Amino acid sequence: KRVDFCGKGYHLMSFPQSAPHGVVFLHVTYVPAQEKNFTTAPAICHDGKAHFPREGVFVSNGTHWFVTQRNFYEPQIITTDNTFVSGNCDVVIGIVNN
Amino acid sequence: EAEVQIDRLITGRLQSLQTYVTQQLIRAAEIRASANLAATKMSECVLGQS
Amino acid sequence: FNGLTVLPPLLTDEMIAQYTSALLAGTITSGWTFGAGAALQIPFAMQMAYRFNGIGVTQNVLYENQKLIANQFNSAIGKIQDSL
Ligand SMILES: *[C@@H]1O[C@H](CO)[C@@H](O[C@@H]2O[C@H](CO)[C@@H](O)[C@H](O)[C@H]2NC(C)=O)[C@H](O)[C@H]1NC(C)=O
Ligand SMILES: *[C@@H]1O[C@H](CO)[C@@H](O[C@@H]2O[C@H](CO)[C@@H](O)[C@H](O)[C@H]2NC(C)=O)[C@H](O)[C@H]1NC(C)=O
Repeated sequence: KRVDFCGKGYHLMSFPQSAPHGVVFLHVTYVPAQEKNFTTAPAICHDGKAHFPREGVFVSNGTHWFVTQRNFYEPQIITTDNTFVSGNCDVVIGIVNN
Repeated sequence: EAEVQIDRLITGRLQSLQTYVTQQLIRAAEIRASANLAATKMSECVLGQS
Repeated sequence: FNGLTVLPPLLTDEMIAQYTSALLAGTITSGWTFGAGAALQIPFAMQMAYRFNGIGVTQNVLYENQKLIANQFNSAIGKIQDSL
């Protein structure tokens, strides 16, 4: 889990090899690319209550709001199963109604 | 006899220089170890969370 | 001199300061993704939210106590500057 210990990026696995007076490692690493840009928000106020994501983050492409994980782009409709509620929202900065 | 005297001076200064070089090597090894530790700390605690 | 000499270092202090500023701006703006691939922008709120979520405390706390945390951090940095 310690970043940049073995490899360069997220780590998966390794293979050892022999040598005359040493050892050779072949680290197999995972690296993302082909990024996109979206408009975010920290939480959603609905019916006076603040909803937060269980895991991931809220995103939007301009017209609809989705929840996605943090290392890949897969959209899911917002429901009451992947979000949790915590009190009423009057002090959170950045809320957006939906 | 100047050659005898010069031999005395040369041998004395040779031992002095050897001692200095050995001390330098030891200190350099220690500093290299500390630098490696610092590099690990910078690569781990900065670019991520520990 | 008198027999000995001191050579100059390869890297001058300005380049060192430039490197440190680069690292620090990168870690403020992008978080930790810039250590793996290309840096991605991320607002400074939902980066501290992730960092709290890492250590067990849920992310409700940060978004409900932001001003107190800001004041704590500013006061701490002022105190360390004065102590130094
Ligand atoms: C943002 O993405 C959503 C998800 O696809 C888009 O919503 C769909 O848009 C298509 C357009 O052909 C419609 O046929 C679907 O009915 C829409 N789905 C829903 C649930 O409304 C949305 O159009 C995208 N917005 C932008 C600006 O590209
Ligand atoms: C999200 O929409 C709701 C519903 O309109 C907003 O709630 C009201 O917004 C009006 C417009 O300013 C206020 O005068 C009312 O006091 C709000 N509350 C109620 C109970 O009517 C809410 O303000 C919107 N959120 C944002 C960030 O604009």
